[PDB]
Amino acid sequence: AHAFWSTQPVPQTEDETEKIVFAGPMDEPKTVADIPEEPYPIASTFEWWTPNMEAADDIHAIYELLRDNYVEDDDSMFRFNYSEEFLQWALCPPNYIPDWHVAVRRKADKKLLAFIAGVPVTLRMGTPKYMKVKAQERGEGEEAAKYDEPRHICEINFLCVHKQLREKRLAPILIKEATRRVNRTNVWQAVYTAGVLLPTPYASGQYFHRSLNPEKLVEIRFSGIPAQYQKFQNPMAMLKRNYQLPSAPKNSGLREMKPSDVPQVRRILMNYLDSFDVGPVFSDAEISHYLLPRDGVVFTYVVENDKKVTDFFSFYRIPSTVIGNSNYNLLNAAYVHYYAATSIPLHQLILDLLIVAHSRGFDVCNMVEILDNRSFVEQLKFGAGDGHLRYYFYNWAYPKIKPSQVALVML
Ligand SMILES: CCCCCCCCCCCCCC(=O)SCCNC(=O)CCNC(=O)[C@H](O)C(C)(C)COP(=O)(O)OP(=O)(O)OC[C@H]1O[C@@H](n2cnc3c(N)ncnc32)[C@H](O)[C@@H]1OP(=O)(O)O
Repeated sequence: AHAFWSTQPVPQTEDETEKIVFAGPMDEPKTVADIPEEPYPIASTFEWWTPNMEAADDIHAIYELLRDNYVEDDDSMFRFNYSEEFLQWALCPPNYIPDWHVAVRRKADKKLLAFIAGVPVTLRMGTPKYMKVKAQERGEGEEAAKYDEPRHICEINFLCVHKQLREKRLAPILIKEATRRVNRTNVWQAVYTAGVLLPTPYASGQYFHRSLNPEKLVEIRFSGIPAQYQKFQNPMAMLKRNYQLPSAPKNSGLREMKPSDVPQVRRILMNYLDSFDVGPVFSDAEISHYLLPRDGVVFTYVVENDKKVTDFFSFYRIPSTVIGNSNYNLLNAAYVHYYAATSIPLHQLILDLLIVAHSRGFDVCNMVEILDNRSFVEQLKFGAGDGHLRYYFYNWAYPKIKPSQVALVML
């Protein structure tokens, strides 16, 4: 019984979602004129605040809110610690809209208490290929193709309410106010992810994790000793051997991506992403923004053969605070980002990612089974995680799809 989500333009049940066969909007059309001009009222001790993401002190305030109050694991042993440089990167892509970053602060002391972020993305979100096949059989190809044009929508992330203000219905008001500012911009759909189940995902993918420093991961209780290893005299020793990696990449031609690589990377990435049912469309400027190496934030390598870029991979860094371990205070996680392989098997491309990440000091490589990520899980010794990432749209009916038909990486 969802007091807020039952009022919203999202499919309300799995049964409803299972019956959706065409993509399109949920709400009847509205105009900007239909949308309230003023921010929603809130308690007189609080005020709305739009952070200036180009101000180091505002980024620092957001940083500290998220550091202390953002996503924790179920046992409260790890908490995301997105860096300030990461936040400026994720929040300020090309043509970002400052007003879509919505915060609540306390009037008296100006303390930041809650936050939600939206950024523009151009997303292909038309009817899935297989549903189009079936629709053509029924003579409904026109209906199924109606919304194939890429759409300029909002991607929502970083929803966060201070631990002190939880379960006080602040999150719905934040979501409503974000929806209002986005609607006032003449944007009517959003895409978001969450590790929890809400009404109603169009896709869900399990997390997988590739141990790079298994001794640390066991010590901090990220991982355990698999039971099969208890047959050994020194299980940890054999675990370290199992996960051992070469010290250098195996692909001749691998090097860091350069600005001059952007056009070729854009071409091979878009060729790949275009084969998925849901996926972003990136300009040169967005490829540069999201993939050019940034110290401590995003790491991107290309394979060059005969003076042509034929493959690339990227990963980004999010450390987690380790809560209450005597020997470690941080978990250094690399997350598989976008990639594209044309000259080599994908598992060989991602093996070099693991090797590079290990050599740059990362403890674990994480991913969700979107893109073709599932296809190399066994080959490269990823293990299944406890968590799933659910993909949602706001104001968009969408048929259920497998995560392997999703090509949008969420930071
Ligand atoms: C066109 C433009 C549209 C733009 C908007 C598109 C939609 C965007 C939607 C948001 C996309 C976010 C994507 C991310 O960032 S996902 C990550 C979310 N953040 C965290 O998990 C950080 C740690 N947790 C918190 O900060 C709080 O617990 C949050 C803020 C999550 C809830 O605060 P609190 O614990 O103080 O609760 P409340 O009393 O204020 O509110 C209770 C209501 O909140 C619903 N709830 C709980 N968790 C989530 C969740 N993750 N997405 C959506 N709704 C959620 C819940 O079902 C209930 O509604 P209902 O069950 O009564 O109906």
